[PDB]
Amino acid sequence: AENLYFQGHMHKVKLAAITCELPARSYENDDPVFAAVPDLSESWWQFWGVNRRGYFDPRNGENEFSLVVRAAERLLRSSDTAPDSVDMLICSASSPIMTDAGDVLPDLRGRLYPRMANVLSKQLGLSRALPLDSQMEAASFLLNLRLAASMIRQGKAEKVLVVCSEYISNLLDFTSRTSTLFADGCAVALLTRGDDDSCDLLASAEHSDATFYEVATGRWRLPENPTGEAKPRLYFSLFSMASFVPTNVPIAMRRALEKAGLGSDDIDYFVFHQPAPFLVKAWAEGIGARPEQYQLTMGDTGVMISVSIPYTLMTGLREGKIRPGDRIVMAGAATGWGFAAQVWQLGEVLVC
Amino acid sequence: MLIQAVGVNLPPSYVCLEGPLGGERPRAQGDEMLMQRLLPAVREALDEAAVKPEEIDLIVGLALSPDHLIENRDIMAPKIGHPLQKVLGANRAHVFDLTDSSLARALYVVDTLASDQGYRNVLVVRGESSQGLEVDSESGFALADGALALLCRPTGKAAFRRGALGGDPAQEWLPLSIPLNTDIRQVGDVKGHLNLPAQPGLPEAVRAGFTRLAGDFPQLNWVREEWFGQGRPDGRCLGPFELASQLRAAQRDRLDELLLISFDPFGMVVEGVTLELA
Repeated sequence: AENLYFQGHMHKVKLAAITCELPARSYENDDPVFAAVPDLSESWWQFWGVNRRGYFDPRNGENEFSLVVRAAERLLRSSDTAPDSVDMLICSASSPIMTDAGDVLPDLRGRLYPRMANVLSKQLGLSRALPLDSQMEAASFLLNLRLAASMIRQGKAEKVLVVCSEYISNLLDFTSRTSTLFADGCAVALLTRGDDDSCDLLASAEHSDATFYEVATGRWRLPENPTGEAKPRLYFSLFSMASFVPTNVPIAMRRALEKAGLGSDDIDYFVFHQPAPFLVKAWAEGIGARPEQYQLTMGDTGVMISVSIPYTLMTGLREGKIRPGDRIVMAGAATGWGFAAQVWQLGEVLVC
Repeated sequence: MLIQAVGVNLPPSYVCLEGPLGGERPRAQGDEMLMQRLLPAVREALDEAAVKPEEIDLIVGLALSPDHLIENRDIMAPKIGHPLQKVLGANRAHVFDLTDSSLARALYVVDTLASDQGYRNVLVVRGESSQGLEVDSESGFALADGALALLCRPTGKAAFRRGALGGDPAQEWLPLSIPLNTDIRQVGDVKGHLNLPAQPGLPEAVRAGFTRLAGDFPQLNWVREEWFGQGRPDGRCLGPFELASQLRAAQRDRLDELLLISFDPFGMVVEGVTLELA
């Protein structure tokens, strides 16, 4: 042995289970919801790669909370995870506006605070879970996997439930072309201390660059093309850089691979954030990934901010593109801006 | 988690609110915004520690304020760590936000992430410029405005506790919420309302919760947040910004370690993290 004493070892991190929950209703590109949007064209739709997308229908009980409760309860039951065995719950929600607190705070309606984790832990009976609400916009699923992994590695949690819930439609200005790509959805994943080496987070790399912070914001403003006595709302806002996002996700992937001691040729499959086909392709070509090594999934879902990555991971697993034992890279960009990449050795992941 | 340096910058303007959860607290005026206080607080910490902005590995923010964050007072997102990175020139940093976390919980989580990733210089910042939130005039509850910067070196050794409030153990404490303003008419109107029901025993229950949690680490001296004026000199309190003077006193006294305790008004719990001190 290397020493007479034994070396400490960080715990292996198992990605144990994943599920998503999407809106029941889908909206096509010629749906009347876009009737007040100017400057649309088939070239616009063909460019961004979205053919249909979902928006939560709160009148029918769909919102950022209710669909998470449904998905998390399903995943806990399917994965045979006792509620009291969850040590930490990490939630993200890119819209500042939340709308439902279940049976915990039943009289609260539209709200800025609190966020989700504490109320969700009470709703689900996660009596031992430390609740945390984190924000890294479209990279939040990766941030939460990184936070969970570090807690598990250092022996500070044995089971961590991760939630991303995107009610972006409550910030979209449907008098503006800025409303036409983003969409709603939810994802839930369970990470645990591994009992073997079949699964682990081999390395990750996160970095940020705020040079173009002002380009993509949430701003209190009137609609872009208002009618009548329009009121100010919090709206996604786009202000007027070409190579910035194309190059920085490969930078993050290269750093993560270097930290893992691997090259791109060692990677079986890639999972990317899904902002636009040209961007995914640029990221893939920047790291050496062939089209047979990743999926484009925004076509039928829209761009679900932080949920695009977990949805695409789930799709790849469900369709057999990603298999037990695979090494994968997950990577994306986020407004702010932020970039994240992770190199995983995957075992068996429960899709439920 | 080692605290290398502390920076703090508060408005000179204080406002008194009556009520059981009232007090005299710093309050931003006019269209003052958070960055005008956060940037000098951060630079004060970096200067004390002799750490250059380019050496910052990680910036984690905590700020509830829905507007008045930066030069464009109407921007709410992305959150203030990002424009902070830009104006500081922290060009190597990763930035994220821990939303409505307490500072103690954030420090514990960040110690864990940052030590795991091998970071050496981490900035955890807390601030408010809360003109966009209506105070709770029924209870007197308001947020303190200002900025606190903690420049930290992770160790992975910080310990953590989440504890109950004191007082009547059968008392169900009613939490803070910030509902959205449903009647925004002008861009400068309040965006939300602070709602923290008037609960006369809450300030003492928080202090009792602090004392109980401190008992888990009886060897340690400790610092705490004071969110309420009740029973404080002149009714004055600085919320989480109260921590700055206490941390600086600990440095003057050459303490090597201490316990830092936060009050989380959303969870109605207290949370403590153990720290090393420069």
